[PDB]
Amino acid sequence: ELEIVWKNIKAEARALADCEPMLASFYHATLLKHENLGSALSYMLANKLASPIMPAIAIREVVEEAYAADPEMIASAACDIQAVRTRDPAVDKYSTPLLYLKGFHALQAYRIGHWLWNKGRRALAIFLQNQVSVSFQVDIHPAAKIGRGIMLDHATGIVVGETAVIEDDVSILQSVTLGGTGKTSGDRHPKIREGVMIGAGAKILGNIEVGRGAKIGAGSVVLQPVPPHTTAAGVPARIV
Amino acid sequence: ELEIVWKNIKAEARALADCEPMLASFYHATLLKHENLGSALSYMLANKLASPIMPAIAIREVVEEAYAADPEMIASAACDIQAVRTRDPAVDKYSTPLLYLKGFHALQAYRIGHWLWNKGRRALAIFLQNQVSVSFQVDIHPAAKIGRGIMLDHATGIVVGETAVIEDDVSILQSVTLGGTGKTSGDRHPKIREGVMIGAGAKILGNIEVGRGAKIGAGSVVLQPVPPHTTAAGVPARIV
Amino acid sequence: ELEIVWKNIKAEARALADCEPMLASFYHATLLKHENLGSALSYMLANKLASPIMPAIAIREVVEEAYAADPEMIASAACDIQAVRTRDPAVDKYSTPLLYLKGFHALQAYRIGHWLWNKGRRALAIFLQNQVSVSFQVDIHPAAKIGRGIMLDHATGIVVGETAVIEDDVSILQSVTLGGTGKTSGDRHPKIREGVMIGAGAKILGNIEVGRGAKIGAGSVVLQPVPPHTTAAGVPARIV
Amino acid sequence: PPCEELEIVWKNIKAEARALADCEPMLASFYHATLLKHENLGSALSYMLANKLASPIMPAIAIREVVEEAYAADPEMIASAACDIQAVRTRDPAVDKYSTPLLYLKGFHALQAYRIGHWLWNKGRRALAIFLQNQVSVSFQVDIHPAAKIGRGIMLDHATGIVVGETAVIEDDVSILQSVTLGGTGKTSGDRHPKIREGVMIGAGAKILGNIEVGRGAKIGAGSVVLQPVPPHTTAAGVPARIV
Amino acid sequence: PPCEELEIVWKNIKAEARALADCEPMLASFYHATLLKHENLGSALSYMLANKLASPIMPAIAIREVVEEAYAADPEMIASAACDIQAVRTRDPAVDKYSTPLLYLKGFHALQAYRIGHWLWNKGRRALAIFLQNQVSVSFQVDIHPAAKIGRGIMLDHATGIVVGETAVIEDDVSILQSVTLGGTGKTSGDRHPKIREGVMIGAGAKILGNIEVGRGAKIGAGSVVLQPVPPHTTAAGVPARIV
Amino acid sequence: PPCEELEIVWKNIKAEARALADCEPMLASFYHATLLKHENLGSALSYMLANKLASPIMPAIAIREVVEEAYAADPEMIASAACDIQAVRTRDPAVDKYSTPLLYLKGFHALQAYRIGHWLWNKGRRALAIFLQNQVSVSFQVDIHPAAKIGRGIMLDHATGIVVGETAVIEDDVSILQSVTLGGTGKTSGDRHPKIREGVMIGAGAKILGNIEVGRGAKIGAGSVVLQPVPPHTTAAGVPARIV
Ligand SMILES: CC(C)(COP(=O)(O)OP(=O)(O)OC[C@H]1O[C@@H](n2cnc3c(N)ncnc32)[C@H](O)[C@@H]1OP(=O)(O)O)[C@@H](O)C(=O)NCCC(=O)NCCS
Ligand SMILES: CC(C)(COP(=O)(O)OP(=O)(O)OC[C@H]1O[C@@H](n2cnc3c(N)ncnc32)[C@H](O)[C@@H]1OP(=O)(O)O)[C@@H](O)C(=O)NCCC(=O)NCCS
Ligand SMILES: CC(C)(COP(=O)(O)OP(=O)(O)OC[C@H]1O[C@@H](n2cnc3c(N)ncnc32)[C@H](O)[C@@H]1OP(=O)(O)O)[C@@H](O)C(=O)NCCC(=O)NCCS
Ligand SMILES: CC(C)(COP(=O)(O)OP(=O)(O)OC[C@H]1O[C@@H](n2cnc3c(N)ncnc32)[C@H](O)[C@@H]1OP(=O)(O)O)[C@@H](O)C(=O)NCCC(=O)NCCS
Ligand SMILES: CC(C)(COP(=O)(O)OP(=O)(O)OC[C@H]1O[C@@H](n2cnc3c(N)ncnc32)[C@H](O)[C@@H]1OP(=O)(O)O)[C@@H](O)C(=O)NCCC(=O)NCCS
Ligand SMILES: CC(C)(COP(=O)(O)OP(=O)(O)OC[C@H]1O[C@@H](n2cnc3c(N)ncnc32)[C@H](O)[C@@H]1OP(=O)(O)O)[C@@H](O)C(=O)NCCC(=O)NCCS
Repeated sequence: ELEIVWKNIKAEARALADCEPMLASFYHATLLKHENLGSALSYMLANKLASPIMPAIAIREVVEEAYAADPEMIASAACDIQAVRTRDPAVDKYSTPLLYLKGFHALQAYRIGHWLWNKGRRALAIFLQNQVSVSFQVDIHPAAKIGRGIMLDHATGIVVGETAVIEDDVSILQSVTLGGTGKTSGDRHPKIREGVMIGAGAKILGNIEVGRGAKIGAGSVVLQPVPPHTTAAGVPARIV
Repeated sequence: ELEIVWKNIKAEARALADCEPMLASFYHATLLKHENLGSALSYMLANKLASPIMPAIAIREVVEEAYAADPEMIASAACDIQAVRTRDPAVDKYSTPLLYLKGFHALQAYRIGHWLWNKGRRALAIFLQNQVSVSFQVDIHPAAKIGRGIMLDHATGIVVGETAVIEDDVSILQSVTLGGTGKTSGDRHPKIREGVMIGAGAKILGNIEVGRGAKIGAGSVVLQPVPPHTTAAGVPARIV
Repeated sequence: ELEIVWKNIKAEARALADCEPMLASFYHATLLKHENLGSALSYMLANKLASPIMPAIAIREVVEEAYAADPEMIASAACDIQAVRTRDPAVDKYSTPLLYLKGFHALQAYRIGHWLWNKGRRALAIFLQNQVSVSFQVDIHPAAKIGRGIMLDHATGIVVGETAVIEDDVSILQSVTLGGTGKTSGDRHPKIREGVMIGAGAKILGNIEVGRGAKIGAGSVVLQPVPPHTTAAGVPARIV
Repeated sequence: PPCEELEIVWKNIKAEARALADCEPMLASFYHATLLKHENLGSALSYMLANKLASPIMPAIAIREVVEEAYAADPEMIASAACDIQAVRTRDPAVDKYSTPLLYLKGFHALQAYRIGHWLWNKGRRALAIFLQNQVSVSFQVDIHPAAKIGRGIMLDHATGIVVGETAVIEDDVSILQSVTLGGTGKTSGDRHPKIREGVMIGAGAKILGNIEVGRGAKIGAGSVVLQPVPPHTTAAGVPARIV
Repeated sequence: PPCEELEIVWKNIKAEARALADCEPMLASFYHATLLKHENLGSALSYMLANKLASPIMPAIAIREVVEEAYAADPEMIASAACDIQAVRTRDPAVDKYSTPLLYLKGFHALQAYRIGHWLWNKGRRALAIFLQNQVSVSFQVDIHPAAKIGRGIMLDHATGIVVGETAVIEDDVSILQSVTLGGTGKTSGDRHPKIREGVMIGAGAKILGNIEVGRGAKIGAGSVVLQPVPPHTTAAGVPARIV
Repeated sequence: PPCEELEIVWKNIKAEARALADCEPMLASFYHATLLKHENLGSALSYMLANKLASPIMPAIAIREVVEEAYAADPEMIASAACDIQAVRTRDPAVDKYSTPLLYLKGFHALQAYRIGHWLWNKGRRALAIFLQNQVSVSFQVDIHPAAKIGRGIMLDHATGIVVGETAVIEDDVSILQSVTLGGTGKTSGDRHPKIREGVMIGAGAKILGNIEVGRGAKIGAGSVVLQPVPPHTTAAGVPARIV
């Protein structure tokens, strides 16, 4: 499931190097000279999170440290790759999210932040949170809880709050907010449940819920819970 | 029409250098020491698309190669400059889009991607597509088809799909999606027609159409076609 | 009020350095080795606005020049820090906006642009305007007029026009447009008044007004004025 | 001749590049961008100088324009470069490829950079010539005043420490090693620097001082301090140098 | 021995690092990233070489893989480095910390960079060895052909201008100063560079030319041009050098 | 005097800058940012050092604070710099503008960088002084231990290869060329480096070894190895040097 995603990635690379020599050595460094996904992702993230304050080479040690202490972060990433390839038809390659998709990079960055937050290294997770915000336009609070098989497609704009929850197999799109409402300190953010699909510009406020296999439509503002397998829409959101 | 836009640009530059000496040599390098627009644009794009993987100097050869094989990309750009200057009143100078406007830079980048896609160099057009996505927050699939006299104003957020079409003299604004809907592989993206104007946060889904001289209002979600010279609005969109 | 914000910032720093040694010398350079906020902000902005065309060290002289000729820009910034800390609960530290929040950085950048615009150095303010647009996804025209105690939370997407006005103690959020409407050259942009709160994706068009203690809801398009202490919503906006 | 070298050299570099790309994948794109995507030496050289001279003050993209202006105005600079490449290939036993100077050797780069600066100097663009001379000094540790007159088929391996003064002459086919100084006594102004004639070999650490001539085909011993003229086809060595 | 040095040195560097971090807050994160976050010298060395050899063509992250591959394949390179560090500490009176070579001294960096290039050269990855040799030349002003054979406990302070040819030998415990040339006469090909035996001290500016031997424990005077063999436990000085 | 030089020099640099900006548009903003936007030499010098010493570990913006702290604490460093500029202008026949040292010459930059490091060294901030010394070595190829005592009106053209040891003294108005070594014999510790008195001219490649004195107004021949004291107003040349 993993080793199988990787094998594919390596294959695509070999063929990609053969037909675009301007990026050959990019493909070779990022993919072809790694043994597994853990390696390629560490390399990729290090470059994506690089700054004057922390160069790639120092970030890589942190990502490797996280992946060593929680190997499942690599499995989650594999599922997030499988996801975007089947769900996005414009994506016709496993390598593509790993190489190029800022939603994917932002997502995996978040997991690093999540691991750091939970260990107690909060100061650094906040630096990383805002790094990803400026680099990739995705502002996920690392205290948030996010599962596997997730897709953030065209991700420019996404925001997700401290107490929020997203569960396996969700698909989000641009400008999607999983926000607060007004006043209620403590818990205050959505609990998006399995297999959901949120559309463009979808604001979704308060400590509510969106149950299984649902559908938020583009433009929607969602103040009221959505039951399993339903479909909400409009401003505010009401079932259709 | 072209030579006339350029002449203006050069003039503005001379006066800009004279009254802001901190940017004089910027103006001199970007504009004043070029003979024509082709040159200035190649320079400008090279810098805008620069990365560790491909520095300005290597990108410039690709843009020059494209402009040599299709000189009309330069004419399109001239019309996209004329456009933004007359349509945006905050823009009081021809040089401004060329120098500073990320919608303009993103647009011209797309044309390079479009030329590469069509020639068969898909691997590189995808790298460029996502480059522009991270650099400028505009995610235009290069297989899309876009015409001349276009304005992308304040462009932070724009997304446009593989099968989409935009035609001469359109004006788009921030957060505008020309997206898909749900399920229908093959053709699935809007055909925006001549002289249209799309407003802020305008989601527009499916393989529909928006005819001539139309008007999408800010916030609109557009599932249903709009006839020529009409005006849609709201969630969903209905004529007013 | 100021000296008190600073004292806090310095304290947080000392403790932050002690528990995250990877950023110690970052904290030390940005904060701990400054005497006051003016200094720390000059340092911070210089780094944030740095480009090949203008490195940090040359930008810092401009920011210092502005802060010398208008010391109140520092007081405004202090109030914008106090603001975000009390209003955002995820923010539990005074240092955080100064260090990390792109809405805050963008805001203070704008003030520099505003000072330059008003002095007559328009060419440079436009360079800075678009710098901030690409760096931080906030596109505030510098001719706009913005007061103190402002918060731009998760700011990815904000746009604000030439003739616009925002007054003390406002809170804006992502994707918020304070835009024009159609045709009316001269004055054409909102006058947001004291203590207002604008929500996610809130488009707000024309030379209208939003009076005191108001509330624009997420997703709202606002064509019609809002009286003091009201609350608007939906597409278009009508009181509730 | 120089113009025939233009093509024999480029031909060879291109071939080398294909084989290099196949055998070293980490550099494949480097070899492609610098060499394989170009159709002549001039285009590769401008590419290479631009990256090598790049700085925050003046980036590659901008330097390339300057370098290409100069090549258009005086394409003998490219033919000289061809001869300089040929010189390194045949004379330095450690260099077995034509590409090596062009890609790697700082002496070769400094040498071609001096050519751009000399062209600028004679066009009256002295402010820029001085900027580039000192850039070259810092980046490659070769210091050549742009008013110096230097010919072709020059080998500057391994160039670290070379200093060449304003009024020095170096003619075709000279080989200079590290730490050569072509300078003044300290006593005069105006014409005060040596005149090195052709085919001269100058050994490491040699200091040649004054407006003195070193005649064709002579050899200067490593470590020498040469204060008097050196006849043609002669070896001078010592501190100060005697004819040996 | 080398393997015991691996640990005695690292132990000391770590201690030094804690004290350095406390006393200089502007560098605290530098010391933390380079030294304190690592558990052995090898891991610190790869970190340090990667940053030092980094370029647009090949960034730190990528070089580290190469360096770590080489260390896995031949960990004696790390033990040599340990000895080289020890050498600098005990021999250069201006160096009072083990960390100083590792952090700062370009001679030490060039030396360990040559080791990576030599390993690559003997694996047949010559294109990359040449890229790195010339990188080292530009960044640190030391030029060592990767086919040279160099041992351990080598001090290259203060290394600017050192040139070492393809067929040179430098054995353990040699001390070389600035502007040393280990080169050819100009007359031969093939085996043509000096053989420096152990414990030899070579003074600044010395040129040692030809396939000649300098015997164990000898001393070469600054400024010397050595053309003839130098017996063990002997001092040679002059231009050309005589046994003094 | 030094303080009068502060103003006569700056006056001239500003004038030069206006004329340079007008005649070379590619550098106009460079000249504006470095020179025209400043009101005194100190402010320009800190600007220039900060860019020149910048690195990933420590960027311009941060170095400028350090440099400005030092200038506030001891403004004689700026007056020395003024004298050093004046020295280059009058003594190097190739330099015809006051701006040239400040903008371009690495010897001048290394020299002022040593001043910052020396100030740090005497304040007990040695970790940072060593970081900067070795930065200076790599960037400008001048190696000056920060404990060295160096005065003013010093010309270090064209500085590549200069090495100056911990216990060396160089007094006012000394002129040093490339590849000068002010070092030890190898035999002693503690006080072991030369004492160069004022107005001394040291020629290229000279090695001056031991705690020996070179007396005021003497001249050291290029290539020399000086092992014995040199009386005032005397010329020493040779390997080893004799009074000539
Ligand atoms: C709502 C959506 C998810 C499909 O849900 P569905 O369960 O198939 O619903 P249907 O398409 O059958 O639509 C049913 C009703 O809801 C309406 N509707 C559909 N999408 C809507 C939206 N975004 N907002 C408001 N109403 C909507 C339809 O017009 C129809 O109304 P009617 O019955 O009164 O005429 C889909 O329309 C959508 O919005 N997808 C978003 C994908 C996206 O974000 N794309 C961006 C491009 S990358
Ligand atoms: C719709 C728009 C394009 C103007 O169209 P128009 O053909 O002139 O329509 P009108 O202004 O006459 O408005 C007609 C009706 O539509 C409504 N309407 C206008 N804009 C609307 C919007 N964005 N959403 C929903 N309804 C809207 C009006 O309130 C009016 O309603 P009523 O007759 O029931 O009272 C304009 O209002 C708009 O939205 N422009 C967007 C520009 C933008 O994106 N600016 C961002 C700043 S950079
Ligand atoms: C509107 C808002 C500001 C609260 O205002 P309020 O004065 O407390 O109004 P209430 O919550 O009492 O809601 C009153 C009515 O307006 C409706 N309403 C609330 N928010 C709305 C929105 N964004 N759009 C449309 N209608 C909305 C409610 O459903 C209710 O309708 P009903 O009475 O017909 O059932 C709040 O709902 C909101 O939108 N906050 C935005 C915060 C944000 O942008 N968060 C992003 C996360 S960082
Ligand atoms: C001078 C040199 C070129 C040889 O020239 P040559 O004409 O072949 O001279 P010969 O070898 O016959 O030597 C002639 C005499 O000069 C002496 N001599 C040779 N080279 C000398 C030098 N560099 N300095 C001083 N004396 C030297 C010899 O000892 C001999 O003296 P003798 O007649 O008293 O025995 C060679 O010795 C040399 O200096 N090569 C420099 C190579 C170099 O700089 N670097 C390559 C390494 S990167
Ligand atoms: C050669 C050297 C190592 C000393 O070796 P030694 O065996 O102790 O020699 P001595 O000092 O006894 O000197 C012996 C003779 O050689 C001469 N001599 C010493 N060093 C010499 C040199 N470098 N060049 C020429 N002659 C030299 C002495 O004048 C003396 O001559 P004499 O017998 O006619 O009086 C030392 O002089 C030297 O050259 N050190 C180099 C240090 C250096 O390069 N740099 C450190 C600064 S970064
Ligand atoms: C030594 C020097 C400064 C001249 O000093 P001077 O007092 O004018 O000496 P003179 O020229 O009268 O020469 C005196 C004797 O010393 C010899 N001599 C001069 N310079 C010498 C040197 N560098 N090495 C060895 N011998 C030298 C002369 O051959 C002469 O010998 P003689 O009496 O047997 O004929 C000059 O020759 C010199 O070395 N200048 C260095 C310039 C430099 O390093 N670089 C500039 C280029 S970047």
